[PDB]
Amino acid sequence: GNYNYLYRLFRKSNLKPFERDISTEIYQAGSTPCNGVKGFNCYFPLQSYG
Amino acid sequence: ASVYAWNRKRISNCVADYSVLYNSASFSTFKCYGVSPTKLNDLCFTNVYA
Repeated sequence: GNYNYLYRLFRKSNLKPFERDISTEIYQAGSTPCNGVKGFNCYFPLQSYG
Repeated sequence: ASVYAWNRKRISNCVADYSVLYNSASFSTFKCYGVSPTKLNDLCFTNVYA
């Protein structure tokens, strides 16, 4: 398994053309705020291709 | 019901509030495979099999 290539699974909004997002901030996927901490409906945005 | 005789409920001719179902914290797993969880309140379907 080559897991070195990653894609942004989660983001709040669509990018501009030629826009790069490398920010490793947490995403809020539910009503509950995450406060930078993983949990229920709190996921890392970057997941790797298998 | 049991899993060999799973109960099938036909959801039709009604308006469905998926925001209450999605914002509930009692559910330990909420995984969609053909749609988006945040777009369930925006999309329309012919019927739902539960």
